[PDB]
Amino acid sequence: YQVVQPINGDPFIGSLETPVTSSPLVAWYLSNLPGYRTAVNPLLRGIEVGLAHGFLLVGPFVKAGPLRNTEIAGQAGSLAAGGLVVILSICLTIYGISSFNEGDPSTAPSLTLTGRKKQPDQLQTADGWAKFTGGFFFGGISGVIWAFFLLYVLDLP
Amino acid sequence: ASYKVKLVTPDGTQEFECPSDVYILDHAEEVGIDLPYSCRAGSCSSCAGKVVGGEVDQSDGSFLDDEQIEAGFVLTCVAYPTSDVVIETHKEEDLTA
Amino acid sequence: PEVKILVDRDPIKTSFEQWAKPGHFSRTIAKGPDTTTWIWNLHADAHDFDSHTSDLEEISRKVFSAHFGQLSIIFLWLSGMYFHGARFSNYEAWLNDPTHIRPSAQVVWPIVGQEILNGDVGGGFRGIQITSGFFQIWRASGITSELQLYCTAIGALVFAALMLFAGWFHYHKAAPKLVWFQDVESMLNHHLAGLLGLGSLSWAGHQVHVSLPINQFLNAGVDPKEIPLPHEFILNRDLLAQLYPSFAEGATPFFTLNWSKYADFLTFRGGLDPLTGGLWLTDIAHHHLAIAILFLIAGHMYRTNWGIGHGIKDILEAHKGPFTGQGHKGLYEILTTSWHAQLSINLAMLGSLTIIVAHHMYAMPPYPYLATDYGTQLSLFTHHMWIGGFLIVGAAAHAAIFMVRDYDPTTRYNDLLDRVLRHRDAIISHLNWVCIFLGFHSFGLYIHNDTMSALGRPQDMFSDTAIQLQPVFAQWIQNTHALAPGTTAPGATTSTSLTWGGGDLVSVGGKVALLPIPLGTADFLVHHIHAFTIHVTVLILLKGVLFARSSRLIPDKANLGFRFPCDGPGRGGTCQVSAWDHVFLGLFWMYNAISVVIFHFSWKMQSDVWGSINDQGVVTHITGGNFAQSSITINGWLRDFLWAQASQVIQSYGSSLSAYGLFFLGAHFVWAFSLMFLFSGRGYWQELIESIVWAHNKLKVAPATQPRALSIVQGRAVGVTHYLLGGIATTWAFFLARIIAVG
Amino acid sequence: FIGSPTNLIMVTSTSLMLFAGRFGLAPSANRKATAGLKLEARDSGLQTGDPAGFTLADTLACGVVGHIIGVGVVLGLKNIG
Amino acid sequence: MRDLKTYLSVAPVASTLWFAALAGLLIEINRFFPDALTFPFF
Amino acid sequence: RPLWFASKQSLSYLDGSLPGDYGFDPLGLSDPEGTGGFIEPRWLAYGEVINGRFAMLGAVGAIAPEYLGKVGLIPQETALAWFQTGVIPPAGTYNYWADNYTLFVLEMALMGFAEHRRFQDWAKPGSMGKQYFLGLEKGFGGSGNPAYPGGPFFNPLGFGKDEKSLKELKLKEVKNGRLAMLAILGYFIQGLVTGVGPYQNLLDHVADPVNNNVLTSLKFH
Ligand code: CLA
Ligand code: CLA
Ligand code: CLA
Ligand SMILES: CC1=C[C@H](O)CC(C)(C)[C@H]1/C=C/C(C)=C/C=C/C(C)=C/C=C/C=C(C)/C=C/C=C(C)/C=C/C1=C(C)C[C@H](O)CC1(C)C
Ligand code: SF4
Ligand code: FES
Ligand SMILES: [Ca+2]
Repeated sequence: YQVVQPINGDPFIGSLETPVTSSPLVAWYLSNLPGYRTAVNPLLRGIEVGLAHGFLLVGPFVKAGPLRNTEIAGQAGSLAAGGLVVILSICLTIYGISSFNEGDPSTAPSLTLTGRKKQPDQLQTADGWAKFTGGFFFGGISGVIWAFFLLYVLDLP
Repeated sequence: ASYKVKLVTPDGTQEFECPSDVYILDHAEEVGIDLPYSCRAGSCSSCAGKVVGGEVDQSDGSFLDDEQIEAGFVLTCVAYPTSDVVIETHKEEDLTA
Repeated sequence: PEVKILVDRDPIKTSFEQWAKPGHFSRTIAKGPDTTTWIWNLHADAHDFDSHTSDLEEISRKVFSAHFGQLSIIFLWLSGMYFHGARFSNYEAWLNDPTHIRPSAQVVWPIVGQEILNGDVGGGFRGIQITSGFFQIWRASGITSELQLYCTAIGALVFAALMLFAGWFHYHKAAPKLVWFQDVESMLNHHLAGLLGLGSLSWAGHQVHVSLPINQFLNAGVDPKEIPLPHEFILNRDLLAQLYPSFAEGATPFFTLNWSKYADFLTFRGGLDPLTGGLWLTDIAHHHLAIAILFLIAGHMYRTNWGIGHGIKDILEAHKGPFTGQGHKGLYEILTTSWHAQLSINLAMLGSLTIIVAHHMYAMPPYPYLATDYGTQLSLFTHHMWIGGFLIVGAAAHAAIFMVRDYDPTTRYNDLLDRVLRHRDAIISHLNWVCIFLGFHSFGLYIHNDTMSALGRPQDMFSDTAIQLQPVFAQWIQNTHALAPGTTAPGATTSTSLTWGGGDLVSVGGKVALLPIPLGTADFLVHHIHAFTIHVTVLILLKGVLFARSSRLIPDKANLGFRFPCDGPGRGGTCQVSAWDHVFLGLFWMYNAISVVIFHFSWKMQSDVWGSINDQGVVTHITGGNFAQSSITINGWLRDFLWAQASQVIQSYGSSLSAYGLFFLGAHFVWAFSLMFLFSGRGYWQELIESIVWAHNKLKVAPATQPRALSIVQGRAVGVTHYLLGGIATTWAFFLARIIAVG
Repeated sequence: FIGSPTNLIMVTSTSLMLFAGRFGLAPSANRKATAGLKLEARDSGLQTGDPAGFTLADTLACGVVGHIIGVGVVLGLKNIG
Repeated sequence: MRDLKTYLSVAPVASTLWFAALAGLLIEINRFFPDALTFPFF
Repeated sequence: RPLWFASKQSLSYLDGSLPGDYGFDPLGLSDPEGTGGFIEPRWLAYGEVINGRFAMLGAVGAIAPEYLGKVGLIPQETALAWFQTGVIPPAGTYNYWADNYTLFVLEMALMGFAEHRRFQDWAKPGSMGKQYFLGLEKGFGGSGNPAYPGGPFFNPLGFGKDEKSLKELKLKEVKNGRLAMLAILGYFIQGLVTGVGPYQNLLDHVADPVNNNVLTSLKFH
């Protein structure tokens, strides 16, 4: 018995299968994430994305920036995370602008892991990428807002 | 010195005399038994051949396998005939394999 | 099957005819020169044995006798050291007062005013102060007169002639055959139990009978001439029993198993000798006894001729699992047919060992009066770090040579090698990533610190005063090493070293031998810099080894050899794809890493370890202790280390340290001279040589061996050689002048 | 030295290891242990005279092992009680 | 012995000997006439 | 043919033509496979012969004085051990008619004259009975076999003019030589460990066995 096998029995594709890339727990997990929910509206997935990442990007700008000890300005450093959200969503927008055109199908793969046809993932559109952009951005700014809302003392403010 | 040379050839087998300080090719050029050459510089395999007896000086020979000089093949145009030799001509491809 | 001696008689005949025909070994060189390139090739391929021929027997015979030649050379160098200690030295006066006389075993002739280099080293003597630490070894050996040094010089000369004769003999008269060399089990059994076991047993013997009593007498205060000769201690034993009562029972315990009764001179103390600043000799003798026992037992593992033992093939074949397929099956066939695989493993291990030796010898000083001799300590640490780095890089060179010339899955297939070859892409990807991440988070902190210190924002720095990064695990481990003696080591009294802690400080002659070394934010930063440099060097060398045969860019690279310039300017340009070029690039990065290591050690020791102590007990360090607060920015390294400590070497003109001032500048020159070879290419040079040759032809003075420009690979090699020489020699002069001047 | 002290301990130790090595129950010159579970057979070529194929090499090996093991447990017991 | 005479005339050995002799000559000259900045004779 | 610790490797080449051939070679030194310098088996047999001969001589000589130190008018100043006659000056020396260094040079000169010629017989068998040597050449012809040269000199009495003769005598010779070699090794390590002399040691053991061997492991000096 051996644990590593070529990807789907094809030993001439440039990859392998491991307990890291093809494992039931990892497969199910990575499947149930927004980026891998193919049959779902781009905007909902983007919403999840922006929520989680604004909330996460709150902490570091607060606890490490130049005014970390000045607290007449320490907590309101969420301005910075809002600005970072704005900047990388501008970047999302220009990436989608350059990578796609509406009058062209979505470049995603049409086959699945076993050899059945799928309806190409629409996130790789121009339309749906702009939709996902709006979703991520909405979520990012309001997630910044949410994690700034919880200023109540917990364990480490 | 000027040992006698023997060359099997599709034309037959002929002998010519020629000093040891010379290359075989110009010496078959002297008496006039035509042989195939391209380079005259020891950097191709048109003048290739193998030996029946004796052995030929291959000091100034190059572009050869680290074996082509230990199992028979020789380039006629950069070769000094140290002995009364007996050699082959038109031997490029069974050398080319 | 069985093990025996196997030899041929008179394989090659002693003659001079091959000396007069240069390049006899290679058919291409033998033909003779047309151009000057010949002369270079003649030297570059001189010791490439497995390229002169195809036969493994011949390569092994050549290797064996070449090893004998190297040993003869080493013996001659030892003979010189002992003769110079005996004849042109102040060793006896230093033996009389070690903490005032600075050692010196080289004098110069008065030829052009150079006698100024014969400086006042104390003791009625004028010469060059040496830093190899030989006086400390000779004192730890028991040597007390120059007659013993003469005797050892003569013995070493004899041994050198013997080695040279054996080198001639095993190549020309009695040359062993391949089956003799290819017996690795008997070889390992002999080197483990015979060379290392019997060696350290014999040495433990010498320490028990000579070094221990003579050093006891010397530390008691006795005049080094009124001490008995060593052999007296062997003839009359009451002399020994006066210093160690246990020598009265005399081997009755060793049999009665009451080894306790030897606790006289076989101890387990730990810590330093507070009289000489070195390890207890009664600890070193006991150590060597234990090591000899361990090795003598370990040299009885492998089966040779009597059934009992272990077959290496069996051990390797037994190990395999579900992640590695069949692994270790097929490594015995490989490790017995290629010299390059063996050389790579051996070089890797010996380089790592040398680095470990550097650390352990600074931290637990073995010789007496070495810890307070600061120049010798600096010299030894630095020397051994450089040697270790070089050997580790050679390991990569010969792994690459094995991959290009010897690896062959058609006749010698191993699974593990094949699997690593089959995921090299992921390997190199992850290593690349971790080096980038490690470089951002260590050097980046320095850049942040410099910018915060220049912007008048020191409260935003990464330091002990503003934002602390304490190495908790290192502090935790040395705290565990402090509490060890008595809790997890009930048999020890003091702990292994004084750097662990416990508040114990050792002084000698008003100087500091050792004390606890403090770890802080600066130590954290420096260590992550070190991890960064080692990871980068590894990336370069391992990329060179793993892709030595083929790539996505050049799919038949193994057919171009191990050392080739390129595969042309196409495909975008393919300069330096060979594995030789990867070794060439890794040498620069090894230089970088080792240089930073020796700078970190040199500044840290002066700042928090070395110095002078007062009778009241207030330690004044050589530098003021400024490593904790100035090492955290780059400006502090440029200002407080380089600029401030180069003063000694830029002010030595007119003194006896002026040779260091001359070598400083010469080394800068050689370094800058290499950049010309590194930054240019040979096309320009050959075209310039064209016109110079014209000028010579104009006067019927042109040479017949046509001058050429150097090879592409030779250009790279000359460049890296002069770069390394220049840089290392600059640091050599700086260190030696600085450390000798202050003390 | 001989009496009832170290003598008893070391003698019984080396004696039991020799008794093991002669018979089975232990790797030996004519016995190759596979992985610590069982033993195979092998004629080492070295001729002996003992009916059980007990070589001098075997005797030396098991004697050294008896001495190592006896020295170990002697020093232990006399260092703890 | 003839082969030795040839070998001794190979380039590195010949240059080694030539320069060692030259070095001895200049060394002895400077040991006899030290610190010369000019031609003090004529 | 009794065998001692023989093996299928040693018992291959040890057929039996040699005296005292017991098939004992647990290290395989006589194996003729890969033979070179000073490992050739003929030289090893010759070396055993010469070692044993010199050992008989030296082992009887190193004990003779201190035995005649006890019986007769033999003066005790000329009754020393074998280690306190000058062999190890840090252990006792004497004042002969020469220096002990002039003695070394002169003894080396005489033994050079002897041993160079014995070797030259080994190397080119039959060389020495050809060049002039003031006479003294008619007797140094040889017998084809190095270790048994014969002649008018090395065999005056004419022992063993047949084959059984020579084989039986050769066996006894090599066996006694081995015994004396063992004895000399014992001399060395006894005279170190107890440090008194082999005859005195024997006479100190014949009385009581209380201090036979393990007693002296205290190694006084
Ligand atoms: C050349 C122009 C420039 C300017 C004007 C600034 C200005 C500033 N830098 Mg900056 N920097 C620059 C170049 C510049 N930087 C470059 C080239 C580098 C690379 C070396 C850096 C790297 C750098 C670092 C690492 C940091 C700064 C920080 C800061 C802020 C410190 C003062 C402060 O605390 O403000 C007040 C505190 C605030 C949080 C103000 C936030 C600004 C608004 C609210 C963000 C809104 C963004 C908006 C939605 C859209 C973004 C831009 C848009 C107009 C396109 C300040 C506003 C520090 C900082 O504060 O991090 C944010 C800090 O961490 N800079
Ligand atoms: C107890 C046995 C013994 C000992 C002590 C050694 C010792 C050594 N071997 Mg060796 N070897 C042995 C058995 C032994 N070997 C066996 C059984 C085999 C296979 C059959 C080999 C095959 C082998 C190879 C292929 C090589 C060595 C090498 C070396 C040297 C390693 C470098 C070094 O550390 O130098 C340390 C230096 C010293 C300790 C200085 C003292 C030197 C003493 C006198 C060495 C004498 C030991 C030697 C076995 C004497 C036998 C010669 C005798 C017949 C006259 C070293 C001196 C390397 C070598 O030959 O370098 C020349 C090497 O290439 N050995
Ligand atoms: C046990 C150590 C060891 C051994 C036995 C070998 C053996 C060998 N190596 Mg190797 N190597 C080693 C260590 C070792 N190496 C280390 C530590 C490195 C890292 C630097 C390398 C890197 C290396 C490379 C890159 C190559 C080899 C190659 C070779 C082969 C040919 C070497 C040769 O003859 O070139 C000839 C030797 C010279 C021309 C001498 C060079 C002189 C140097 C450059 C000057 C040094 C300056 C000096 C120290 C001080 C200045 C003095 C001056 C001012 C007067 C040979 C089998 C070559 C090969 O092709 O393998 C098949 C190859 O190219 N090695
Ligand atoms: C068989 C084998 C094989 C296997 O395989 C392995 C093994 C086991 C190893 C082996 C071996 C074994 C052994 C035992 C060996 C040994 C030998 C010997 C002992 C010799 C001696 C040998 C010996 C010898 C020569 C000796 C000699 C001696 C002499 C002369 C003496 C002299 C002297 C005298 C008189 C006296 C004086 O006063 C001194 C002197 C001067 C000193
Ligand atoms: S010749 Fe030089 S520049 Fe051109 S491809 Fe090769 S290495 Fe590069
Ligand atoms: S013509 Fe091609 S080799 Fe002479
Ligand atoms: Ca042999």
